[PDB]
Amino acid sequence: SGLRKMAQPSGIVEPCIVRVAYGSNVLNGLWIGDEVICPRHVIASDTSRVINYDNELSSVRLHNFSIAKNNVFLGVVSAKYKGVNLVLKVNQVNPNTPAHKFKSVKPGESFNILACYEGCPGSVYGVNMRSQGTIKGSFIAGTCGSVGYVLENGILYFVYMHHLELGNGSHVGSNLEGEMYGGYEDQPSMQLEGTNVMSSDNVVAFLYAALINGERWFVTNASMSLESYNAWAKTNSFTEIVSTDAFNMLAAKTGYSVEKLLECIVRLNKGFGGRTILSYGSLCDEFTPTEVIRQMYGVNLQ
Amino acid sequence: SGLRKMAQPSGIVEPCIVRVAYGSNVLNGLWIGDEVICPRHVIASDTSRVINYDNELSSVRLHNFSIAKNNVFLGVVSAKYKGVNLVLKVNQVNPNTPAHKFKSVKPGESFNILACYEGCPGSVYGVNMRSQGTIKGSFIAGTCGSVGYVLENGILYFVYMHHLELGNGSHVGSNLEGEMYGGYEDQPSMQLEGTNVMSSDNVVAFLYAALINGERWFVTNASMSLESYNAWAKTNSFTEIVSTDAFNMLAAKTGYSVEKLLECIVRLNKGFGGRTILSYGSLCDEFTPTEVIRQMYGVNLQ
Ligand SMILES: *C(=N)[C@H](C[C@@H]1CCNC1=O)NC(=O)[C@@H]1C[C@@H](C(F)(F)F)CN1C(=O)[C@@H](NC(=O)OC)C(C)(C)C
Ligand SMILES: *C(=N)[C@H](C[C@@H]1CCNC1=O)NC(=O)[C@@H]1C[C@@H](C(F)(F)F)CN1C(=O)[C@@H](NC(=O)OC)C(C)(C)C
Repeated sequence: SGLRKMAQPSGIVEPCIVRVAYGSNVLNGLWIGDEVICPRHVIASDTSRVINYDNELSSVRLHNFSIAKNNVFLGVVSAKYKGVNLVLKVNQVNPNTPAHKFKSVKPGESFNILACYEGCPGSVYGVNMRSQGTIKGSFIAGTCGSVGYVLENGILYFVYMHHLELGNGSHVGSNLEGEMYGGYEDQPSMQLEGTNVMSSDNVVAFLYAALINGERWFVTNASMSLESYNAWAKTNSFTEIVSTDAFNMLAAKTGYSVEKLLECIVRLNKGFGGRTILSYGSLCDEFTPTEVIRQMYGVNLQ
Repeated sequence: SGLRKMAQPSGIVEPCIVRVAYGSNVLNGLWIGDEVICPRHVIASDTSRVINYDNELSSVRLHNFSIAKNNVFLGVVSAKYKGVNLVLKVNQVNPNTPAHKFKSVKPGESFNILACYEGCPGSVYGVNMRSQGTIKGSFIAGTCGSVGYVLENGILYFVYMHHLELGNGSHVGSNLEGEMYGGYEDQPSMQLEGTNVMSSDNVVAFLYAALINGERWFVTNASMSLESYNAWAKTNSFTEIVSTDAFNMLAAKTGYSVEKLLECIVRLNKGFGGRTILSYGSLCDEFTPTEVIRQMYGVNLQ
């Protein structure tokens, strides 16, 4: 029993983290093959005013880079922008490059953050991509370049590189192609996050987890069609459910239909009445159906 | 900005996990050197009735063990009890044995759980040892033998191996010397957990983190001495603060004294009144002062 936000093991990613320093800036880079990827703003001369990245790459001095992993320093051969990321060809192939692919995470999907501090892997935790392309993590100075990843059907996927934090505390990053999530820009300009839309798929899985544990106070006999629930969701800042097929095992083992839980959401969306579901005071959308299944009946851990 | 329960990177521990099966029981073992450690109840024939471990070790058939790591199967040479743990001498040294030590965590101290499912490392997350020697994690069938660890001053410490779950959902394990935390017995008896005592040191760190992030609704002009709070905490299931010299840094740069936060605890212990601190609905004692400092000003990462 028990539900906890988790991260997939990080051992495969740790050997790819390097310290990247340029001028007075220090952050992290991803060393895979003969290439080091890091946020391009590390070569910006002043991150307090608008940045002319064209005029930063053209004045860059390759010898002024300092890339290191445990007293092993790499020389930069060439530098180019891949989106908002610098792609640095280095003079040494990473001997510990794992088999890997690249992909982007979508709203509601969970992935792992390897929080790195000035080149030192420090912690690992699970996160969830929000509707506006942001995550609510724990990033501070020197953690840019921290990598996000997911393991699926035994394949490492690099899906996130940290770039900045918005004024409201939300954390913005990019994919490994340099496309910033949510369309945000790596500039010190005032940028706003829209209304957050809660993942209905994850809230259903969250309620399934409570039932599996033994918490049943919020359930009744009432049900609601995915069509009636989707109509409400479009006006209550909730996503629309595309299928119940992802909840087949949960429904089979609990004996509760997705529609019965769709009704619990609209009813519980008005207030838990001082009550609690798995120690949470309101609806939680941080656990995906896969995350719940992995913890309750350790199946398909990747 | 941001506070999230995190785990230290697990790459150093992952290569020590093996699948241990005996008869119909399947769980995890820690393969370090020429020895594999796992909960001794893996040789129990019936885990629904009292177990005579003396008569189980005497009837044990070493060849009935199945220990494997990928395509590497290990042969058991000898077996002995170290407390509640089975110590199995094997015919092969783990080539990836890391430098390590063993120690026990104390109440209020945090550590990392590498959740393994029948020999497959599946996830990693942080936990906090409670006063009664239990943790509130997420363990299910087949996760016994999952190991807890901490990285301190560049030293890997093995500090936990999971054994069982109590009727109230609390999770029980032992250190690697075989001493069950909290004094529980590795028997299917209906054992009881006493009143949980909140770690005052960790709740203070939690409030410091909230202030650093930007929350202040809970702040008043009042403060409370450490003698007055300690007297209040002997009767409200909170630990006694022995010294404020663990928060000098947090108090110095937040501009709030421990005494102010001690008053916030006594008042907030009666309910947040619908409000939330860092998204929590009640006082949280799961973050140690060190954990907070690590996330707010990345220092002492190990
Ligand atoms: C990378 N190490 C930091 C991470 C940042 C520090 C505090 N909280 C965090 O997560 N990233 C940055 O410093 C970027 C780099 C600059 C720019 F994005 F290229 F312009 C500015 N950065 C910011 O994060 C700023 N945020 C912002 O620009 O909002 C538009 C702040 C938060 C002011 C550092
Ligand atoms: C190991 N894989 C499991 C983990 C267990 C499964 C469900 N929740 C968990 O954490 N551990 C066990 O099955 C032990 C082994 C037996 C014994 F401890 F040796 F007696 C029984 N176990 C239990 O966990 C039981 N709990 C218990 O004994 O209370 C003291 C339950 C969960 C009732 C099987």
